[PDB]
Amino acid sequence: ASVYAWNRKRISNCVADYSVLYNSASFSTFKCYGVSPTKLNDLCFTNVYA
Amino acid sequence: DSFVIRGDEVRQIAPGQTGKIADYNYKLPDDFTGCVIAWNSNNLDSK
Repeated sequence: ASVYAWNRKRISNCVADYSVLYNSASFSTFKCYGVSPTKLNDLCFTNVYA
Repeated sequence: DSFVIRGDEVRQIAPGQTGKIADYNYKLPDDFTGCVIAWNSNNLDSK
């Protein structure tokens, strides 16, 4: 989306793999706050919003 | 200690870092006492 009206997807009822995301080193940054990108795989959520 | 990597991965060369280098094959201890010194070598190490 254009940032004036950014898109948002709710993610729910599923099994994630943040290691696969963190391994996509084409990502120029993966800066995190309140969590470390490794530990995401041990940890889980009511919802994730992208 | 000395070696070559992709420049994107220089961030992994520090105490307590993680990823495909720092997990497997060049872990630095959390109380490391020293300096990490790095530079682009595309003029030498690309073909």
